[PDB]
Amino acid sequence: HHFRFQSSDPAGNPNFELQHVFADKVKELTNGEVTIELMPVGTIVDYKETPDAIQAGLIDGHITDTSYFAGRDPAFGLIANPVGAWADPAQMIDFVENGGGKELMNELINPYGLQFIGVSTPGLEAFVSKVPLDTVEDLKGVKVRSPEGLIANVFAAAGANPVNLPSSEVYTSLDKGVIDAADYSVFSVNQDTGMNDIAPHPVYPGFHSLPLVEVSMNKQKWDALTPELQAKITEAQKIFQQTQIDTLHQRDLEAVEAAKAGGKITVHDWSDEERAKFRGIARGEWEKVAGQSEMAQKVYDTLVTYLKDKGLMAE
Ligand SMILES: [Zn+2]
Ligand SMILES: [Zn+2]
Ligand SMILES: [Zn+2]
Ligand SMILES: [Zn+2]
Ligand SMILES: [Zn+2]
Ligand SMILES: [Zn+2]
Ligand SMILES: [Zn+2]
Ligand SMILES: [Zn+2]
Ligand SMILES: [Zn+2]
Ligand SMILES: [Zn+2]
Repeated sequence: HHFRFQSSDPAGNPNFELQHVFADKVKELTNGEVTIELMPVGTIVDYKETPDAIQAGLIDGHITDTSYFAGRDPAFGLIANPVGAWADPAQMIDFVENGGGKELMNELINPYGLQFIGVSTPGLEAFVSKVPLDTVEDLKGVKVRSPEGLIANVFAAAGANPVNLPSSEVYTSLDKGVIDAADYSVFSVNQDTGMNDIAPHPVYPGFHSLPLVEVSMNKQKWDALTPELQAKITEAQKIFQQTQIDTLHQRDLEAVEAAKAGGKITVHDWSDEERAKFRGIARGEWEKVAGQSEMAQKVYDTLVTYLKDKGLMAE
């Protein structure tokens, strides 16, 4: 079997490169009986149309940002990045693999002719801040660069003042005082960009943005495989997932070490209690999204049940 998968990332991009692990491990684990051809974003079709292309047989799968499909159903946006839910990728991965998330993903994408194989992420983002934030209360009044939608709405619910800016304007806007803090990227990027130098109170691990990248394929083709090959492909995906998370973690740790060694940057790790408080604020916004569709309510119910059960949110 030879299956062509389209990525949401371009050639060159470090996450695209990490995705080679999925293809390589599928070939290794199946001793060649299944091969994956990994294609950069836009090779065969538009990044928002990969589901269509998969069910049609034009490509066989994708590795992509599930938030791209929020237009189909708000549930997609909510499950892809339930702002504030996670303090580490392991939490989200456990939610998917053992807490009902994978079943939700298949309920969402089987109707499009896709089988959800497994989850990955480009990383839990770190927060950029010029002002010292150790509690949720510290967010009140802070001008925070926030993407439109659930991220901005959660920061507003926390009493912050969201500001809408392109990524390329964040650095100068901090310097000029237009913003005091920002959503940007993972710590290693924030650090490399000089963000933490001009805004010397980052929060790491971050507390608000952890995007879900799905690995999914044509469900008819999936269903035609033997159990042992399905298990090997799921295994390959898990290996890719773990290699990606560990690689991201190491790069962040490198950057944090450099930040701390300079003696000026204070890296704040919010307590479990403060993170649980942030979940509670965010939950009010998740619930608004939950009311927008049946599947969004199901995502909300499953997520909140998981968080309460794990002691991550007030019972
Ligand atoms: Zn404080
Ligand atoms: Zn971000
Ligand atoms: Zn670097
Ligand atoms: Zn500097
Ligand atoms: Zn076969
Ligand atoms: Zn690690
Ligand atoms: Zn080091
Ligand atoms: Zn911690
Ligand atoms: Zn506290
Ligand atoms: Zn439990």
